[PDB]
Amino acid sequence: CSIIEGTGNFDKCVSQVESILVAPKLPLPANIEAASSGFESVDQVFRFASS
Amino acid sequence: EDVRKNRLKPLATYCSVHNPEISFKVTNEMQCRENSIDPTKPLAERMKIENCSIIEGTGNFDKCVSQVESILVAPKLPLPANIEAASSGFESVDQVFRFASS
Repeated sequence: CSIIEGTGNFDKCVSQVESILVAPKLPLPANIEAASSGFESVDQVFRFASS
Repeated sequence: EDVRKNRLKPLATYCSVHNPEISFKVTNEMQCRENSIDPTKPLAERMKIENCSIIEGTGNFDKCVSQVESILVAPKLPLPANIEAASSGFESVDQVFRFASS
């Protein structure tokens, strides 16, 4: 990769943030503190605990 | 033959795809699969030792040590339901003395 080009597609930007940062396959590195409390990712927070 | 009076029952009940700790957490699913337990398959199939009818004793102690070592003491992934140990910084029994000694 040499250059990053902006496409400005918001719907594709949401779906990517979702799969990469919000709900990934494995938890994001150095998150053992979150995993110990019972949450691997951001999506798991509201699926297990709601208020 | 009693399913409850079987030593695998708590591990096979935990290692279930219907348990939110496996269906949502891939790390825990891989831990179960490493111990041959398939969480997708039914409970009877989970506790079942596939293609095995009789267990024969060979009495080899050195071979018995190397197996307990690779299976229970120092496995590839941590043994299922050990998030409490992993949080303190220990995946397995071998890691205890490699990180902390007294």
